[PDB]
Amino acid sequence: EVKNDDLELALKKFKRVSLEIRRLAQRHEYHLRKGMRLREKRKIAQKKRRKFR
Amino acid sequence: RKNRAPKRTVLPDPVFNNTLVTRIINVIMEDGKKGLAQRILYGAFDLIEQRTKEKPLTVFERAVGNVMPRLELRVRRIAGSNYQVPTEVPQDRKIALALRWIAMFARKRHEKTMLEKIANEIIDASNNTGAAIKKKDDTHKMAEANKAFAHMRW
Amino acid sequence: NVSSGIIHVSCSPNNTIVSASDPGGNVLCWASSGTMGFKGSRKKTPYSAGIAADKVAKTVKEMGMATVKLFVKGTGRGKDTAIRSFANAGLSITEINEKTPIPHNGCKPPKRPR
RNA sequence: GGCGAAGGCGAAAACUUAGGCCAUUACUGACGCUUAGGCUUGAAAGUGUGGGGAGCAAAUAGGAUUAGAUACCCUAGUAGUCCACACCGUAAACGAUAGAUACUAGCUGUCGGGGCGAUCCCCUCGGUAGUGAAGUUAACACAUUAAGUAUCUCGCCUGGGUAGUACAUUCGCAAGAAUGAAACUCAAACGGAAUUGACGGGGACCCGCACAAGUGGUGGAGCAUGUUGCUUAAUUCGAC
Repeated sequence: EVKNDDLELALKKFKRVSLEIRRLAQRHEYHLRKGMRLREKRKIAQKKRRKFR
Repeated sequence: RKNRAPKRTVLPDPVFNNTLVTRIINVIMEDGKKGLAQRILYGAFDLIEQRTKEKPLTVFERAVGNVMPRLELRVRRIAGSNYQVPTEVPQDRKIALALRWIAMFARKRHEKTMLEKIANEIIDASNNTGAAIKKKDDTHKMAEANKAFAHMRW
Repeated sequence: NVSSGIIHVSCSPNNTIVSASDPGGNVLCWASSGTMGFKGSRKKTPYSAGIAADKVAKTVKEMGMATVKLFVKGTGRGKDTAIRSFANAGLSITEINEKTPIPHNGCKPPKRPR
């Protein structure tokens, strides 16, 4: 994710991309069953569909 | 819990013209007797003119300025082996704690008679020795050592 | 002895490391929370990472450092304090990028602690 | 979201191959459903043989915590976790809802096929979700994918603990699986649903010398006084 021009306007999107990178990285560092993968993924999708609509 | 508590007012003494002197005379009071502490403090004043000839108000404000603490310490724990948190305190409590330190350290010394011990206390407070400035320096040194906790706290 | 370069920082959940490097891949100097006096559990704080980044910026200033890329690594709450340290240091930072050791869904990681 | 009867199936490609959907004037001419017995498949773990073995990680050792810790945490760490050939045939193998057929308000979606036709929309035939009428339901709830209106067939159940145990029988290298009681004992049960409270190291909100802050005291000495125990003639009786 290479984006930076002068001082700070890149940094806000840097926080956004860092947040999504952390989101994607947390669920590939602790092991548990595949059924848990599927159920948690559906739970997250339901959260996105209910909050962001 | 409760709500914000208003404070009762303290009137300045219209002879040396300083309300901090009134807080001096209040804190150094025991048994609820303004007369005895008043005579003690005024004898200490007379001693201030007696040796190290200088304005008692000037040495008073110098002692206040030297003894005042920059930061305070607040307790916010999570589990066993609690951890301190240094926070910011307004000037009113800062001078209150400075006066409290002067009062408590004054009645902890040699030179048994109260007049000379309190006079030496105010002299040392003006001159920045280990009588009270040591305690303030210590409480400052524990601060900004774990300032990581101070930055992220509540 | 070089103007351009890259400095890497890896904010682990338990610690942090910062390292200034030349574009050739060699390191110039590194710093970490352990380099400072305080140790133990108290080293995983954003303030510690901030002071480590301050020290590494200081010790690269004498080298004559100039415009520099930034690759931030690891996950934690202390990585952004290094950004503040470097921006306030007046250095000539030019580009930001993300270089966590992110894998595809391959090898099995450790478990749920419980 | 899609497919599969189920278990399951998602980086890319080739071969073989499955079944599925819509319209079918075509053909055949009741050739259908269910299915005891029989056969096939069937998550993980486990077994045998040869490989392979990065990471993870039973068992095992060590460091912490604790009163103890053969656990929760950390550092290692073996089987195993992967592939080839044979076996085991269990799971909360669940929609806790057998299969088949026809009918019975509605609404909101979504996906596949056809036509009209820039998508957007229209409708048709189907799958898959949500909402909801009557009706059913002990209630929760189900409701065109019924737990409704009925029929056909199969399998299953007859209080609880004994006990999915024992004996016998079949299979299996084994672990074990299938099948499956009684003697005795209780008057009820880890019964179901729902209701009022209570409680929560469950949340949301709010008070109080509660916390916070400060000041001043008790546990340190001696005496006054009450109480507990012992004593004797009572050390009258209660308050705990």
